[PDB]
Amino acid sequence: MTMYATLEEAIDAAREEFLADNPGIDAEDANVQQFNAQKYVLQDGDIMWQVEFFADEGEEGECLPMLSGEAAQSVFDGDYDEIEIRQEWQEENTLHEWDEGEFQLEPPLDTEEGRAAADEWDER
Repeated sequence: MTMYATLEEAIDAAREEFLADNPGIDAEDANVQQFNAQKYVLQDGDIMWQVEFFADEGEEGECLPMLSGEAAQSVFDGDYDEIEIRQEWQEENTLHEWDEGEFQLEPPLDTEEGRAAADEWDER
């Protein structure tokens, strides 16, 4: 539940913020091969999402594991086709569209809405 600006944004921001804390951790020093992304928001979809990386391909990120290897590392570098990954981006960790109470769905929209302490829908 770390909302960024947009789908196109978070990928560039995640690589950027990481380097912002420690420059050179890309293929220069660490083998950061991973593509991790997750986003939880209510029905409106609020086009944003979270992106994460780790430095050993095959480890675990708290997101949707898509790419692993030098291609995911180039994602850390910033050399990636967002037009490719976004247009075939998987709704697996993308957000959920509720109903008007007509259908029963998972716990609250994100987690600040209680998390297993409420049943919030989107009636609109």
